[PDB]
Amino acid sequence: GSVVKEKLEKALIEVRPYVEYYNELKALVSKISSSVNDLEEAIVVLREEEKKASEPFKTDIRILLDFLESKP
Repeated sequence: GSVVKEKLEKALIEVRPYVEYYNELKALVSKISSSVNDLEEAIVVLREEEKKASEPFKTDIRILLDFLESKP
């Protein structure tokens, strides 16, 4: 796996009380971190995952996604 996976594992825990379908995000992030080489590659992929998703799984993805980007 990539060093991307670690930053993604940190993100999982922090947004965990906010995100519904944490298990689903957990399977998605387990997939993408083995596919993407950069954290920026994980971000843009999750910007598609959001579009492909529907609420509240679209709310799940955006919370972790943004948190990676570190947008205030």
